[PDB]
Amino acid sequence: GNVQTSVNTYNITGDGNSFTPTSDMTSTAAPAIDLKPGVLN
Amino acid sequence: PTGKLWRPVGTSVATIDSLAIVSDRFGQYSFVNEGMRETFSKALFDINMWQPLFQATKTGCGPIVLSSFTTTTSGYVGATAGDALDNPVTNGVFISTVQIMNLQRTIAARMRDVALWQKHLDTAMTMLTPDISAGSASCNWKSLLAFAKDILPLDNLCLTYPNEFYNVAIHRYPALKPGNPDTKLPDAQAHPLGEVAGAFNAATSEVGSLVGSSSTLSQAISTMAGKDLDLIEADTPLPVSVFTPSLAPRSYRPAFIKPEDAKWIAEFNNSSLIRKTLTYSGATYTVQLGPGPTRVIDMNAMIDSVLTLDVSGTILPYDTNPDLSTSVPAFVLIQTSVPIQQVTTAANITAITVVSAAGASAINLAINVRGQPRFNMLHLQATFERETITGIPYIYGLGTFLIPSPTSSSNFSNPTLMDGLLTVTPVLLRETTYKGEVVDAIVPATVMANQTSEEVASALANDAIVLVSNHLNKLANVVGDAIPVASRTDDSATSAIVSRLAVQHKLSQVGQASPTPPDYPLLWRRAKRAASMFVSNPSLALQVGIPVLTQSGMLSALTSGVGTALRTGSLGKGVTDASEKLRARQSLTVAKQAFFDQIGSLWP
Amino acid sequence: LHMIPQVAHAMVRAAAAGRLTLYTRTRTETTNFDHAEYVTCGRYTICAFCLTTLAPHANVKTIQDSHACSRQPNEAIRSLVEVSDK
Ligand SMILES: *C(=O)CCCCCCCCCCCCC
Repeated sequence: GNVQTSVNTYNITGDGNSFTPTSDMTSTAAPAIDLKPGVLN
Repeated sequence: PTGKLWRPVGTSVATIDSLAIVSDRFGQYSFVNEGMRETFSKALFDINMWQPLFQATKTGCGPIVLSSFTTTTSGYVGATAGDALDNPVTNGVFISTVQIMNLQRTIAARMRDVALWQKHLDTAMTMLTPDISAGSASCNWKSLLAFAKDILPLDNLCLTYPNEFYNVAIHRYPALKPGNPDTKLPDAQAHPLGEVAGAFNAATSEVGSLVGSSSTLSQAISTMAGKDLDLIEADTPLPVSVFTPSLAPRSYRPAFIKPEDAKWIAEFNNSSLIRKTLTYSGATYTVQLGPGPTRVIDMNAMIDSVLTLDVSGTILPYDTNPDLSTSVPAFVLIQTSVPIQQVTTAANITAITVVSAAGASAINLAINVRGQPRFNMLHLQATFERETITGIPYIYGLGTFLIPSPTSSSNFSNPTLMDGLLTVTPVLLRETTYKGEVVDAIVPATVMANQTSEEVASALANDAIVLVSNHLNKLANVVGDAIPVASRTDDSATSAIVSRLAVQHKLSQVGQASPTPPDYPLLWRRAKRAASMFVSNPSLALQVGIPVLTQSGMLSALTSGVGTALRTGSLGKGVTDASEKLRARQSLTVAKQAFFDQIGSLWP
Repeated sequence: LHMIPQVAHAMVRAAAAGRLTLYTRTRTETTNFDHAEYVTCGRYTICAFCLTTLAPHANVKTIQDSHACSRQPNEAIRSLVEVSDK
């Protein structure tokens, strides 16, 4: 967790972070991208 | 527009022939229609996300803009000169072949790169369930971190780049809200790159989950149109192909199946014994057809399959009648002159072929398992073929014993090894079997309530019955799945049936005192268990004597209901019992909050 | 490992209580080994030329095969049958 500083806009051990799940926003990237023949073109 | 772009090779005037795919040193420019940019953008978007980890580890090469693989050509874009003429596009955005190659191998190369890191980020992320589905629940960050500082095994990648993975993470888990730099406090809202998608997956308390209930429907709709559940009780010849019978090899236990319970299996019900002989491999053996009726697999009405009669664990009393020992058990065909069930004595049996004997007598195949010597699991096995039995009116497959010397001891034995678990496997799907005949088409409606209790369980692997069972079974999972045929909600399924019972019980009341006005509260409830009994055991609808379900209306009715029922579910079908379902989710988040509370104390 | 030695254990046990029907190319049984190709138990069937398993059903009348030579001997199992046929 050693301080970095600019590489990325947020420090991990940074001031006032906060792990806190909300039933409201179910974390998700993009897995189901459609590529099948008919659907991709 | 769509397809490759074309341009007037003959210049100026572009007719349906003065065109030509504008190919060149880069390959052929294919048009990138609006939606197809959504994909390549959605793919690149998911890679750019990992920007902070690409720089950290000096891989990558800057953010991948989809505008680096395309171009701004203009011409007519279609699939063929003729139709491309009706799509004059100006300064459209096309991607040349050689480019369609990089945007491909780039998204592929980068995809590996991230696929790896993305795996480390995960073993650490999910390693503290950042996802609840009712209300909230925090877990003081210090602890959390100082905790994973432990658990995470020394070869992750979340220990070598904490806030190089954290920055990637913040965009995938709206659970981790980074503390704002100029107020040093969270944000209430969480802004992960998947802003919308993640909003529309949360288990919304009004109705289960839109992403769920939506698919469970489109999924069922697929099947309904696919297999051909529609037309499930159609009354007219249908090619077996229409039933896509696959992976279909059912096994039995004959020498038990009554002849009338399944046409493909006749029996030698004759007074005395019918000892015959046959020179097999020099040695002369005697097929018995002993004391009892000895049910044998008939050959006609037997779709050229792969019969594999297994004889194992089954008793082998060579201990008593010594006559039994010494005889090599073997599946043998038996061509009889007079039709079986009319074949009295030996002179009646034309010939007997040992289609597959077992090397080594009955005293090496044995194995003592507490007195009663059993059969060492072995599989005898013919490969019956429709035409190898051409002309031959009577012929039967019999997995008997082939005694090397009949005696008084084997006078009440009857060596039929058919008590074993035989497994026929139709090796030629195109041809089915029904009521004892081989056909190429079924008549669905005919097979409904036409089999008996066991004229079903005794069906022959890939025969109408087994096909008109594999079919109902799909339709049975579409209702079971999508429709709510398992609650007091008088659903579309049990509703289609109720309307039949009414229209039915209503005309049966027409003519005569009509002393009984139709019920309805009783009809709704009777049809509810009818539709329910179906989802339950799809098969039943084939057995003669099943209430409601077996009248010609139903099924033909049911399906076409369930049909339109799926094509309207809405999206919030999940509203069903979305109350207890909700209350159960809060139940979990309360217990998971309890977990975070320890992570929060133990590792302060 | 073409042979599958569970098959060869059925060869010898059919040799001792000789069964070993020797069949020719025209699907008739003989006892001379010179005109014979197919070898039964009658569990398993092996053409003596190519020496591969063909069918587990014997009754070699229903077997398709295409090989032609003048060798696969051991005659020893063939010799062991006629001694054990007594
Ligand atoms: C310094 O690296 C100390 C360890 C603190 C973080 C290491 C990885 C565990 C926490 C992951 C944060 C990013 C997403 C899980």
